[PDB]
Amino acid sequence: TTAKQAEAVEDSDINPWTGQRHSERYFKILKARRKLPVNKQRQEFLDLYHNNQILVFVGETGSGKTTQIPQYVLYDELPHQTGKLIACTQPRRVAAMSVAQRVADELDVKLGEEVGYSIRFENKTSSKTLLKYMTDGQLLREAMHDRDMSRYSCIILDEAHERTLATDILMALLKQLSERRKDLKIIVMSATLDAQKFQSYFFNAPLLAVPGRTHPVEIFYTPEAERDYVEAAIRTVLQIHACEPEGDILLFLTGEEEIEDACRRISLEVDEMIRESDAGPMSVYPLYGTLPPHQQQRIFEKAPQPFRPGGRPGRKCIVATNIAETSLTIDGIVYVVDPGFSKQKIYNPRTRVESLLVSPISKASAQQRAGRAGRTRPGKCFRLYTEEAFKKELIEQTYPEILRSNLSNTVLELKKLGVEDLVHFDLMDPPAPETMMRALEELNYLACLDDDGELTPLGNLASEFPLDPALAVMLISSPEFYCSNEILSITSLLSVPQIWVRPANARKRADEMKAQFAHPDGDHLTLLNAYHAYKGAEARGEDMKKWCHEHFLSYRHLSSADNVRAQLKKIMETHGIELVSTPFHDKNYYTNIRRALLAGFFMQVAMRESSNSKVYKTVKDEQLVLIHPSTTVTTPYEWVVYNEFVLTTKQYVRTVTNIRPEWLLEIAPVYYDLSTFQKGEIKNALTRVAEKIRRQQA
RNA sequence: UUUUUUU
Ligand SMILES: Nc1ncnc2c1ncn2[C@@H]1O[C@H](COP(=O)(O)OP(=O)(O)O)[C@@H](O)[C@H]1O
Ligand SMILES: C[As](C)(=O)[O-]
Ligand code: BEF
Ligand SMILES: [Mg+2]
Repeated sequence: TTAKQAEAVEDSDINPWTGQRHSERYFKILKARRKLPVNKQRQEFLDLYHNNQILVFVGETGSGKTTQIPQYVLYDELPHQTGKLIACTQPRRVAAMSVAQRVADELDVKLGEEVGYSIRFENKTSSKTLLKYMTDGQLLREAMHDRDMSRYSCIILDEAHERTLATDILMALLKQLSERRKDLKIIVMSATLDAQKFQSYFFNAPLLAVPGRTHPVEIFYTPEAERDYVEAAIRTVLQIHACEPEGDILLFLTGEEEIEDACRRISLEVDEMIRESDAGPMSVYPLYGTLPPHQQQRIFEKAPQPFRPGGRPGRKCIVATNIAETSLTIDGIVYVVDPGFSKQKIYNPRTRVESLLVSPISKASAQQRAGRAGRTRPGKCFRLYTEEAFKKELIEQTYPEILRSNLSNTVLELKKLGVEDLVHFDLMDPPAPETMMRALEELNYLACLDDDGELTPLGNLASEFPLDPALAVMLISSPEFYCSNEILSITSLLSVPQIWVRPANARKRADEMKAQFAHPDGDHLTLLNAYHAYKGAEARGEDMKKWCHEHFLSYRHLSSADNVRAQLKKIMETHGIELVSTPFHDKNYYTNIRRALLAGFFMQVAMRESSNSKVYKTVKDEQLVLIHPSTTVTTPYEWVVYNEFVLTTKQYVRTVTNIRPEWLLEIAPVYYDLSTFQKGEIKNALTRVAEKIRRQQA
C-alpha cells in the first residue's frame, strides 16, 4: 500500500498477475521506468489517492502519467483483489490501442487479458481484465446502460484539456456520481491543463504536480511568417532528411487529402534525392482517423537501414492529423514539424449549421505536438511560425467542443443518462441557452422528447444507436415503409465518408463509372445501387480491392460501412425492430425508400425558389442554397430532402433526393402544420398541396 | 469541390 512495498512486489521473480515468471525484458523496462519523473513522487501520489476521492494530476509530456499511474493504482488494490476495473480514457483510438500494448509489456502480461483496451468494433478485454484503456466515447456509451458505472472502482480521465463532448459529459456525470459512490476514485490527468479550473470544478480537489522532464525538446521558430504551410512543411521534412543526423520525423497536417498529397510529393522528392544525391531511404506513413487500425499501427514500424555501411541514415516520416497530437509514444522520433494548423469544428446558432474550418491551433496543442518528441531521446520541434506569433497570436487553449457543436445528440444522451434538470446540470462550460433550446425543439419534433422534455420510448430507443437522432429515428421508423433493410444499408453509408473516388487524373472516367450506379430520383438510392453491386461482387468471390478500383469506389469506406451495418443490425434485432424488404421489381420499391428518409429528415427539406432557378430554399429558415455539384439527379424536383449541409466558397446542400410535398404533410403533420409557417411562398405552395390532398378525399 | 474526431 506504500511505494516501497509495491516496488518489492515489482522486483519479485514471479508475476503476481499471471502466476508465472517475469521475463528478462520486464526487468529492463522496469529499470527504465523508475527513472521517470512520476516515479519520484509515487508515495506523494499514493497518500493523496488514499485521502481523497477526486485528484488532479499534472506533469510534462513524457512524465509517465498515462502508463505509470494506472499501474500505481493497480498495485494499491493488490492486497485485497477486487472484481472492479480501472478505467483510463483516451481521446483517440490509436492512443488507447498503443498505450494498452505498452502497459501490457510493462506488466509482462499479454494484451487482452490483464491489460486490455476497448474501442468501437474492438473490445480486446476478457474476464481477467483489471486495467482497461478506452476512448471517452466508449466509456460514455457504457454509462448509458450503467449510470453508476458499477464495473469500475477507479476512472482516470486522461488528456482532459481536449474537452471533447464525451469528456465534458463524463466529467459532469462523474462529479455528480462521486456524491453517490464513495468507493469510486477519480483522477484527471493532462500535461496542458487549467489546473485551478479543474480543481474548483471537482469540489476544490487536490493537485499533484510533477516538475521533471525525461528528455529536452529544442523548439525552433521561423524568422518570418510563411503563407503556404504545406510547402513549408514539405521543405522542412526534406531538409531534415538531407542534412540532419538520424531520427524519425512527425509532421502534422490538417486533413486526409492534404496528407495524401504531401506523402506523394515527399516520396517523389526523396526518390530523386536517393537516385541522384546519395540520400538515405525514407519510408512515409500517412496517419488519420479514417484509416483502418491495421494501417494506423504501421507507424510503429522500424525505420529502414542505410543502403550501405557508413551511408546516409534511413529514417521514417509520419504525416498525421492531430490524432497523433496526444498520448502516442512513437519510438525513434526526433523531429516534429508543426505548421500550426488543424481542421476544427465551428457552429452557427443562427443558421443551424456545423462545419469544418482550417484554423490556427492553441498553445496547448502546440506544446502537445512538440511533446511527441523528447520521450525516448532528446528531440527537436520545428514550428513553422514566428516565436512572437506563438506568444501573441495563438490562443492559450482551444474552445470546448460543447461550445462549438450541435447538441441534439448530446442532449438526448443526457436524458438517457437520467439527467433530471438540464438547466442546473453542472457542466464545466455550459453551452449557449439558444443552442440548448434549439436542440430540445429538434428532439421534440422527432418525438424523442415530451412537450415537458421527458424521454419518449422512441427517444429511449434512438439513444441506443451510434447515430444522430434524425438518422436514428429514420432507421427505427423504417419498417413502417417496408424497407428497413435498405434504410439500414443507406444509414450505414451515411455514417462513413464519401464512397465515390474522383482523382484529378481521371475525373471524367470516374463520373463515367459512377453513372452506371446513378439513380434519377436521388443520391441515397445511388448509394444503395453502389452498395448492392459491391456486395454482389463480394458474394460472387471477386476480390473487392481491384473491383473498387475499376469502379472508382472506396474499398476503405465501403468496408467501414459494413462494420457499421453489422453493428446497427445487431442493435435492431436486439430491440425487436423488424427487418423487412420490398421486392425489387415492385412499383413502390423506390418510393418507399424515399418516403422512409423523410421519417427522420423532414426538417431538412428545400423548395426550388422559382421555375427555372437552381437556387433552393430550406423550409422554415428559408436559407438560400445550391445543390452540391456531385449530385446524381440531372433534373431535380421542386422539393428535395438533403442529408448534410456543406460550406465551400458557396453554400450547398448535399446528397439530395427528389420528394413530393404531400409526403411532408403525411409523415410529419406537426412540424408541417401551416399555422407555424409564416408569410412565405413555401407556405403558399404547401397550402395548395394540402387543399389538393383534401380534394383527393372524394 | 473530402471526414477534424468519436460512438
Ligand atoms: N511504446 C513505448 N516505447 C518506448 N518507451 C515508451 C513507450 N511508451 C512510453 N514510453 C516511455 O515512458 C514514458 C512515459 O510515457 P507516458 O506515460 O505515455 O507519458 P505521459 O502520459 O506523461 O505523456 C515516455 O516518455 C517514454 O520514455
Ligand atoms: C496563423 As499561424 C499558426 O502561422 O501563427
Ligand atoms: F502527456 Be503525455 F505525453 F500523454
Ligand atoms: Mg499520456
